[PDB]
Amino acid sequence: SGNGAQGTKFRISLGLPVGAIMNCADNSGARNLYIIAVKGSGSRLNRLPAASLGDMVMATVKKGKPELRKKVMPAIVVRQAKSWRRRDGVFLYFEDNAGVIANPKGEMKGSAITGPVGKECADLWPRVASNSGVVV
Amino acid sequence: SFGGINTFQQYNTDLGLGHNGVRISLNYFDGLPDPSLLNSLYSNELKLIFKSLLKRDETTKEKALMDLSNLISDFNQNEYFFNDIFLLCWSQIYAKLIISDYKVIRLQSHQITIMLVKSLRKKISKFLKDFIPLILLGTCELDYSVSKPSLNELTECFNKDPAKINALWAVFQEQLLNLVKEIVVNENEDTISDERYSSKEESEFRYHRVIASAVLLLIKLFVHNKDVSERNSSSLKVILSDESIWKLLNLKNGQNTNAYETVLRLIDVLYTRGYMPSHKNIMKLAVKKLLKSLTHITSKNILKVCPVLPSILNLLATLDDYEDGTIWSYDKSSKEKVLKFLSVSRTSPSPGFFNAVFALYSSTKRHSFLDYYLEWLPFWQKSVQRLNEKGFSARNSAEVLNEFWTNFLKFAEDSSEERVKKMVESEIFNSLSCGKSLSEYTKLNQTLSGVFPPDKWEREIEDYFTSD
Amino acid sequence: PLIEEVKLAVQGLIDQQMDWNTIEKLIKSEQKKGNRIAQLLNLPLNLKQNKISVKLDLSSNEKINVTIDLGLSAYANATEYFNIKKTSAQKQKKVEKNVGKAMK
Amino acid sequence: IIEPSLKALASKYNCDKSVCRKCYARLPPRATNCRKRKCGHTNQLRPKKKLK
Amino acid sequence: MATRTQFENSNEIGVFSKLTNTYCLVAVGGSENFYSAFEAELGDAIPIVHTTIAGTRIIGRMTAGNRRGLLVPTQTTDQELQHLRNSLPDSVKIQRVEERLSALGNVICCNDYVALVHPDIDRETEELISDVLGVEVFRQTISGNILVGSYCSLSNQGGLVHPQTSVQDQEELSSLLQVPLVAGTVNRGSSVVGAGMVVNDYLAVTGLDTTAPELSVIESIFRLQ
RNA sequence: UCAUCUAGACAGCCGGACGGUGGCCAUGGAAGUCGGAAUCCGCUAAGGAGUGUGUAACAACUCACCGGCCGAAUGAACUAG
RNA sequence: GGGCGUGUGGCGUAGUCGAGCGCGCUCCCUUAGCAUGGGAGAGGUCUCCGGUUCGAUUCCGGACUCGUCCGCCA
Ligand SMILES: [Mg+2]
Ligand SMILES: [Zn+2]
Repeated sequence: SGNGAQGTKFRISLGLPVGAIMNCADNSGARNLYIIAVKGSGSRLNRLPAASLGDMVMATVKKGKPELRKKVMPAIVVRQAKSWRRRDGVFLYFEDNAGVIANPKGEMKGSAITGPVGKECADLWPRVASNSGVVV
Repeated sequence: SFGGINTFQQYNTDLGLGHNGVRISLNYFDGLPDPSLLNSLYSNELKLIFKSLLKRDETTKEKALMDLSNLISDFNQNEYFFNDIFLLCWSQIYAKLIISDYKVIRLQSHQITIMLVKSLRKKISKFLKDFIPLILLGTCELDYSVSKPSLNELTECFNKDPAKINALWAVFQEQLLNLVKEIVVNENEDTISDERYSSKEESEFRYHRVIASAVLLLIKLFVHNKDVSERNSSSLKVILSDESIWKLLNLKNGQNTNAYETVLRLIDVLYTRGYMPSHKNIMKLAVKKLLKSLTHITSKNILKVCPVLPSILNLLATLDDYEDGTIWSYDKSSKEKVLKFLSVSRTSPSPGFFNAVFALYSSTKRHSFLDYYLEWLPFWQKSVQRLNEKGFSARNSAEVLNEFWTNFLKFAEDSSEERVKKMVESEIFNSLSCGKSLSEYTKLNQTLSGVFPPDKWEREIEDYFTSD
Repeated sequence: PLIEEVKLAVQGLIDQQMDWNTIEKLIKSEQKKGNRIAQLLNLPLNLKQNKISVKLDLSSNEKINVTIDLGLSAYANATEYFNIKKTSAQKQKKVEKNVGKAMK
Repeated sequence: IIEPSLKALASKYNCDKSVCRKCYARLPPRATNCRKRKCGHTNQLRPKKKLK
Repeated sequence: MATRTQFENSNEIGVFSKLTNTYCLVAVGGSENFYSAFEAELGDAIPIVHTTIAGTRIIGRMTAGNRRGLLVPTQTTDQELQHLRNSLPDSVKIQRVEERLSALGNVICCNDYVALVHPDIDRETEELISDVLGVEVFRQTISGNILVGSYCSLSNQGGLVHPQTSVQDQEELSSLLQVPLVAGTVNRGSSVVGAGMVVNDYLAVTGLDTTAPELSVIESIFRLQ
């Protein structure tokens, strides 16, 4: 995350390392996002920088519209599909990995989100919560 | 702590609103408190409050006002703090604050001054001349939220005596006029608001809101003081002559017609007083601008400008009476403007519009402004047709139709011609017959009590039953 | 002396930590209201290099525009203009020494 | 602005010092040698750089 | 007034607050300036409730409010529901909604008289809105934007809609809602106007980066003067 | 190696630190103090045709010189263990 | 990476400290074609920026750019 964080986030189990391809949930014309970096990740020998729900990543559009391909852009993870624990102790997970496109300040490139988003992401990014249909 | 000298000000020797040796002015650039006086303040706390008020950001200004208010609220402990020096400085800053874009700043400033007057009563006498006009300007501000609380507080300050409030208008009337002059003549949109931080618009919007308040104040001053015209004629002339008051009469652009309405009231009040008749140039300038306004109303803005239209026509009727329709004579194309205005206005009817139209006709008929048959009737007929088609779809339609009938019926009476009589009957029948549910709205039926002899209406009912 | 009065006025406005554009607007308003000290000034102010410019009558109706440093006295600015005069003369003498051998 | 006398009193402790050219030590204004061992008590001193 | 406010830096006030004529709701994790704006402008006549909806600071997008009633999602806990029942006046009705879309502020754009909803809501939820809020309902999209609550700001006097909206859609929605509508932007050009600001009959609260022409458009369309 | 020294030295306080003369050139000015040369008398206990700050030029302040207090060694440059 | 040199008009290219020609084409005239030729055109921040000079392409310093040459291990 980093700059555009609205508050802090509890540790969510990391599910999306570098090289992961997730679905592109918004209506910006991109089909999938390919994660090349995680904002705020630490440094360890041989350890891959991994992303969780609500994290801001750097991503490229591998499949989609040609004006979105072949460049790096920030993205926000909204669906994780690797099970994580909340402080009320429910273990929950979606069925796919999904993110949306944003600028470095966090406002969405698109306008609407298809499918659910996590509340740990909706609380942390208000534009995602603004364009989100259902928040769970 | 505070450094620098206002050397330029010393040469000028104009105190603007102030009468206590400190210039008090609305413009951002000047009238700022002198550095030396600021140092003289009794406590450090007060000085910091003043620096914050000077800073541009609103959150900072508001926080300082909140602090000042708290200090005033605890008056007994802090009475030493508020001295003549504080009052002189406050007076200079208060003027700038009341013109502030943010309502909270405006409201708090007004509340604070009133508290000072209540707490320091009889010691603010020297400063009453500076403070009172500004307080009143706030009580006559278009926004209800700023004005109503301010007035209530003022009344409370004077122990709920109506006489005292009225007295204030009388006692400081010369000063109140000076404030109006300063806003209208001395100031310009640029002077009031900084160009760097504002657009060409907004700066205009702000000036207009402030000037509207000045006009409202002027109207109030005139009503309160009977002899104001005679005593302050020279000052009144300069304020009236300037086009700034008149520039407000533009309906092409602008958020509200409330400001425009205020100007109309002023013209009417001046006519009632006879100042407008007395001074021809002011009257002509006002009249020409009013005529121009008629052109401004257009199909695109008809919905927005509809409430103000009954008022515009009523003023015109009163003006026409002066000088035997002299007002139309001033402009060569005035008749054309009126005709155009009527055509645009008829399409959308607002409550009271028809009465105004009839009033205009009544004033004009003696001098034959509009041809009764060639010109006026077409206007009337088209109007009823329009009314019926969108009928009674809207709410108050019942009232609007009722009005048309009462007015048209009067117009028809002064005809003595068959076509007019024929039109009346045919239109009436059409209006009732296509109708909507005229009978069903009892009020509508009551208001539209009748249009013809009783027996004939019965014969028509007879035909409906007799019909195939 | 009147230049020193204008300098003291502008420096007093500067020492209030007032914004430069608001100072220029204050100069324009006082010129409109007929203050002599304001009307002696030219409005594109070089406060970034601590320099003002002032109108002086050529005959004791034509006016000349002269730049005055705020950090030096008026007499010291006059000595700087004299110094720029004196440096120009030496270059002219160097040109006169140049002319014969150059044109040959 | 502080006050002229109070600016003088604060600048007596903050600005009216000398700086050793070798080890950057803040020194008395009338000093002749640095008081530090690491520069070898050198006499290469300069005035502390003022504003204005 | 359109009052300049931030939620700890956030210029979106409709996300973190829900303002009606009768009550106000604000998030629990708020700054002193953010609370002081609603406390000064609203006064003591109108209750301000510090609330959490479904464990989230976002409350404006989670709930849809009216002077007659308040709608909350299924995930709202019993402690939050009881706290809202105690803090709110007896006039308003609070009822949980069991519906898949579950973010009622995004789904529903509503005022005192007439409401716009997401087209794909369930019929039981539509009847629940019509019962609790006492409000007639239309299923419509604003130029293809299904999130009418996020992309419209609505009051009794007027409405602000999305800037990239077809004009034909503007008179259609204006005739359907019986209020005048203006296409405009908030928060230095942000498209999400309903998330950008909250409004009622006499107050509008917006972000600090909302510019002066935008604020003038707000006060003009909502008649706050 | 030079100088000063109970006929009062070096630090520290306090007082004076003057006239011919605004010496001669040169500059729009420069009067001790932008520079070029000379650099002398008077009164002296003592005071430079000036050590700096210093002003457009002045004015003003301080110096190196002499004096009251102090009463005895001290200052500069250099050399090497 | 370093060394060594280099840089002129729209293109090519000449210059001792006192920017010129050709070409392209700007125009006009010329002509039985298998269409030429004549006369007048414009054109540079001399790679750039400083300094010396009285003036530097012309001298010099820096930077830029291009071309060359030489370079790692087992
Ligand atoms: Mg490795
Ligand atoms: Zn040292």
